[PDB]
Amino acid sequence: IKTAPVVPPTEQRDMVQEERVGTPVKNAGNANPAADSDNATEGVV
Amino acid sequence: IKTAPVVPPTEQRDMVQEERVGTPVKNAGNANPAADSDNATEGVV
Amino acid sequence: GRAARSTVRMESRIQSFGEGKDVDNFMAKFHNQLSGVYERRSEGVANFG
Amino acid sequence: GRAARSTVRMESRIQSFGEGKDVDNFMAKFHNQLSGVYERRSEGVANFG
Amino acid sequence: SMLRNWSWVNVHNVHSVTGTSENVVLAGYVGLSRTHDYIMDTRSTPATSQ
Repeated sequence: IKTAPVVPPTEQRDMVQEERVGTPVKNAGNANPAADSDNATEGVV
Repeated sequence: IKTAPVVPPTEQRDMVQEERVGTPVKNAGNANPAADSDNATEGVV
Repeated sequence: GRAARSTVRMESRIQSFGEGKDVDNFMAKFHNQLSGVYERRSEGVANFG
Repeated sequence: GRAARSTVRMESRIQSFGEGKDVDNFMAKFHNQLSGVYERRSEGVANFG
Repeated sequence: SMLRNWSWVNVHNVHSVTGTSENVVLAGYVGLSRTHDYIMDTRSTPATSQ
């Protein structure tokens, strides 16, 4: 048995951190966001 | 997950502070406190 | 390397985390533990802590 | 500025807040955190703390 | 060039755009509340997104 001094549970707080490597684009779920333009065969106002 | 040392909840106290920029006048809710005098056409003793 | 045309860079960027912490308590833990290595109560140890 | 007739002043006035506090505990937090900047256990840091 | 900018006028015909004067003595920002909140990590940054 080894009794060791630890940090009291009430003087620390677990905080969830979300780590990201880059900011997702506007049309993140779209494989081809350029197909709204390539399929505008009548024009756009 | 990031465990960080925080301040224990029992060793600090939230205290409400009321910040004012100036002391309100005696007749604060009165737009014209001078109409009690301007309408004393008989006099005041 | 005449047709490479591709570049790679790395951002060592940081944020600020948590609210209601105590920085003096961690700073005490940091500069007390690394005392046989870097002198405590130093300007550099206080900054990094 | 010949017809201004208007003046503006600002009062940097303070109060005393709270009861039952501990000033030595905050003063420890203040002068420990700003230790890589201003030297702790100084007369100025103790006053402002 | 200063007579041409009506510096000759009766200064009693110049009216403030409110028609009133003013003597302001307001209790102002000292900064003790904000520095206190920074050390306690309660509200470290007070500038809002707006």
